[PDB]
Amino acid sequence: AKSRTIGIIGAPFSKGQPRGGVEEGPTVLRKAGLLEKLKEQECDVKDYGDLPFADIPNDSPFQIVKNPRSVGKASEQLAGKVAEVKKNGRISLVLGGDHSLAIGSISGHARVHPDLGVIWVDAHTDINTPLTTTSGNLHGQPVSFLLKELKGKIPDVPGFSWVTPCISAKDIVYIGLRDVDPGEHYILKTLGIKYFSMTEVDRLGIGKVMEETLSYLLGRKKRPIHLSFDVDGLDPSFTPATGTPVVGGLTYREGLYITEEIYKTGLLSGLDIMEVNPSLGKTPEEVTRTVNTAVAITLACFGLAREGNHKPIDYLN
Amino acid sequence: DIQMTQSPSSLSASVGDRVTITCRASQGISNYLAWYQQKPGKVPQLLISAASTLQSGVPSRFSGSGSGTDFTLTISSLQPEDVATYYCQKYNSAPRTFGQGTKVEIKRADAAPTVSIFPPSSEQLTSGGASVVCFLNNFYPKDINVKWKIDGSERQNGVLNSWTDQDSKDSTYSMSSTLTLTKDEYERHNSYTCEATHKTSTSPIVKSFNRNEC
Amino acid sequence: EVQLVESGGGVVRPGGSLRLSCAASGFTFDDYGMTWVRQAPGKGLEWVSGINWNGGSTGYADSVKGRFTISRDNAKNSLYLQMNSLRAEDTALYHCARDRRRGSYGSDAFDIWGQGTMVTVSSAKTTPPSVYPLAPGSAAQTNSMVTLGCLVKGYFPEPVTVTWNSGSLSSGVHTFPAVLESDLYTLSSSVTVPSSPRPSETVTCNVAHPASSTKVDKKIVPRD
Ligand SMILES: [Mn+2]
Repeated sequence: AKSRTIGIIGAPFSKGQPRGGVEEGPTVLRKAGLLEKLKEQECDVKDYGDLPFADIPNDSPFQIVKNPRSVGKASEQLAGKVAEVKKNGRISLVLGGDHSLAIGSISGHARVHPDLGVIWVDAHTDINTPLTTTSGNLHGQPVSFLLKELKGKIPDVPGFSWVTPCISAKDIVYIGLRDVDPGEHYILKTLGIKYFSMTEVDRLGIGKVMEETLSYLLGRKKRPIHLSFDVDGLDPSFTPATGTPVVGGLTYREGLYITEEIYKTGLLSGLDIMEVNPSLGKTPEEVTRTVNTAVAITLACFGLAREGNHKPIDYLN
Repeated sequence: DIQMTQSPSSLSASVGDRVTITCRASQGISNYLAWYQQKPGKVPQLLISAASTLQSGVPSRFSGSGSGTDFTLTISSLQPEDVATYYCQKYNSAPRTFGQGTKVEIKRADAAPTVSIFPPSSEQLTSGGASVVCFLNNFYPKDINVKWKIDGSERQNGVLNSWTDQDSKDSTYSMSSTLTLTKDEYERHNSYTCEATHKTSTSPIVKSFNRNEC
Repeated sequence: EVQLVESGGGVVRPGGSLRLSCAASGFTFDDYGMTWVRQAPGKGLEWVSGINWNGGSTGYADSVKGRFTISRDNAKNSLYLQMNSLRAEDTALYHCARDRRRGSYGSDAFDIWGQGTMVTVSSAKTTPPSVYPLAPGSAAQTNSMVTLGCLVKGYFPEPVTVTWNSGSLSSGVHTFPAVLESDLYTLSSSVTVPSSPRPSETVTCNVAHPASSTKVDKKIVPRD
């Protein structure tokens, strides 16, 4: 179908984070059989292979932003690849990685479909600017490089000179926020970004949360959706092997429901599975659980419904 | 895996003229290649980080280049204090396998070895063995194949190799043709010969001795 | 100041086991990604394995895959490497190397290295050598320029020290690197450059085997 016509892009990149290890995100997400599982449902999966990220040996912090040139060039490469897989009419399934790659994954996707609406599922806002950041990491600042409303509040970071901010403030919906810094929250409330923090999810139920999300994005006009999932968005009992797990988050069922409701719109046009960190699993079972949850989320984005799926044939024969 | 192949397994250009080691890999590693330098008897120091990158403190002679599958390392001028063995790291996720290495050396006045042979020790003649050693010293190049003769007939299980890496001062090489025998084999024959084979001496230099003549 | 002090075994004959160590100091240990490499004496290097700032992405070379394991203790600054079922081809000098930059982000080269822990694997015990040399130098065999050399046979393990005239004579001293026997011992040699008319040459071939702490001085003076 026009949906579930996947183009998979590896992104074994971790330099946008503190001392990392998420670069073996694609390796585990694939060795857990993601392509082999996406082919049972009628998906035209094309593996564009793990991106070769050229090395930046001498790459010094900008002011506090750790290793900005590496992240900037990695995201430019990813954006080029994502534009390549979107010109083929596919769904750019960028499985990474860290959100420092979301800058590329959305900037490339917006080169083709300028009017995409982003659904950001993350425990964090990931909206620090290079000025208001505190840890000086770039996994925590991918949205600030994308919002049109933050132009002028984003310094000319080295390596991010190619970034033209693409999404408006009114084209992004946060789901699952439960760990927001004061600067992130000031930016979030000033720009009028629609967000469904954990409190709004508890108040409304995930069903009403997703109904409002889709009526807010796809209400005025049907547009592509770029679900930029982050596995720390789900509760740590389900995804323990992630960078910064925050307790009391979306359950497994709620994550699956988010993805199923996004799929059923049929407008999904890009997906990111970020922050799978198999090095932070206390036990190999924790890594297996995180990877299985990420795989289940990914599959549900592409038609695998919990009620069960059947091919359009007469099974009573 | 990924197989890394130093192109010259050993080279000797000159004090002066440039040197270019190649490290064609198996599958594209895409700008993840570190060039090392060991200077035998020490710890390998890193020279080049990502295929050029000229790590701090490394003299600007080294100008490695390339990307993708094959690379190089062009030493602009050899400057014999750079005589060492160079490696090739391929640092990405975790094959990280090095290369074979590349013996780099210089030349001097190309000379003929001084071949000399020695009988077994009489102190060993009380022990139950025989050790006839032919020492070949101060020669260039490396190539000599050494033959041992049972008064005219071939020998096996006794031809032992002992090379020396290049001297520091005169930059010369040395071989000792170690041969170890038994007492029954030693007293059967006397004229034990060691046969040189060098580019200088177009004739194989063969020397022998008589048993208990020495 | 960034010392990587290496410790651990060095003599295991059977397919036994060892556990090396690398007491790192000078840098923040739980930040860099330490590794282990081996180097058979006089041969090329080989990457043994490597780990993270944390331990958990331990990757191993496909020659020690099922045999070696790396652990790491960030609170105590060590780089344990457990070797099991040694295959006797693992007779290399094992280095611990750092990661050259901050994050243990996976792909990184090796800046600072330790040295040592010469693991040998071997069927025999640490044994004194059997220095069994002679040289008719300077006899009138075929040359007026006859060299003077020794042979050191049957010692283990590496290395040994051979000095000449109590280390005074350095001219033409070519101490050939030790060569493994077929008898699971090691064979070496060393030569000088004497001539026939050098009567004031009382050559003391001072071989020392500190592994067994044994010293054999085979005096050499030109004779009949
Ligand atoms: Mn997050």
